[PDB]
Amino acid sequence: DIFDLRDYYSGASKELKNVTGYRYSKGGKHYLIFDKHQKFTRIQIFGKDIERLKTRKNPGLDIFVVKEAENRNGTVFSYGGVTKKNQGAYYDYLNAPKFVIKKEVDAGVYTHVKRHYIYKEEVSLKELDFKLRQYLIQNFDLYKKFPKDSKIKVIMKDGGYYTFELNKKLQPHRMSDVIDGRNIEKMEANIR
Ligand SMILES: CC(=O)N[C@@H]1[C@@H](O[C@@H]2O[C@@H](C)[C@@H](O)[C@@H](O)[C@@H]2O)[C@H](O[C@@H]2O[C@H](CO)[C@H](O)[C@H](O[C@]3(C(=O)O)C[C@H](O)[C@@H](NC(C)=O)[C@H]([C@H](O)[C@H](O)CO)O3)[C@H]2O)[C@@H](CO)O[C@H]1O
Repeated sequence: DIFDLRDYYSGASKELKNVTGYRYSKGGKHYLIFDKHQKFTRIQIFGKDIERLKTRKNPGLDIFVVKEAENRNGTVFSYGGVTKKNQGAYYDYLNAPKFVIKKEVDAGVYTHVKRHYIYKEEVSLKELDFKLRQYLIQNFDLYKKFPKDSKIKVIMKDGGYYTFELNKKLQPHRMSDVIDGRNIEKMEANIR
């Protein structure tokens, strides 16, 4: 339902920094597990990230967590969103691509130009998708109308791009994909 899609992207998320993930696999699924305050978080890993993490112990990770499920032990489950922590040390954002939002209005389309500040060298598609939708829900009335063919496009300096179709959740198998934050040129959204 459209309201479940909205409530997903309006919900809580957290960025965990410099954590050590332990790799394993069960039933043909691949995971990274970590612990904090005597509690576990299990992250499912997808795509070719499955062998970028090919060692048991993986220090120095950043994880973007969106709770998908939680059990009685309080173990939280989330999909993808694992990146390497920054090698640099920064005092402000490292890139500020324009976010060009074309919003349908009465009798036309109105283009708003915003910035989206990037603080990470390696950024997951999961994090960008989630944060950009949440911003559009809060500020540009995303999901107050049915989204139809609405999309977000992230365009890289070399001309490569990534597309987020707004009529459904980001596909789980894409939630491990990572891009270089320094190389994003611009982002576009067309909103109903
Ligand atoms: C069943 C399923 O979940 N399949 C996933 C693919 O999605 C399915 O097929 C596509 C063609 C659409 O019909 C989807 O609705 C459908 O679920 C998924 O394919 C990717 O889908 C997205 C849109 O959802 C998009 O079309 C992808 O194409 C690009 C893009 O615009 O994002 C094309 C770009 O040139 C390419 N960029 C670069 C630099 O290569 C990107 C990039 O590869 C991906 O964005 C990375 O995630 O893709 C289309 O590939 C497929 C791969 O993401 O995952 C399937 O599990």
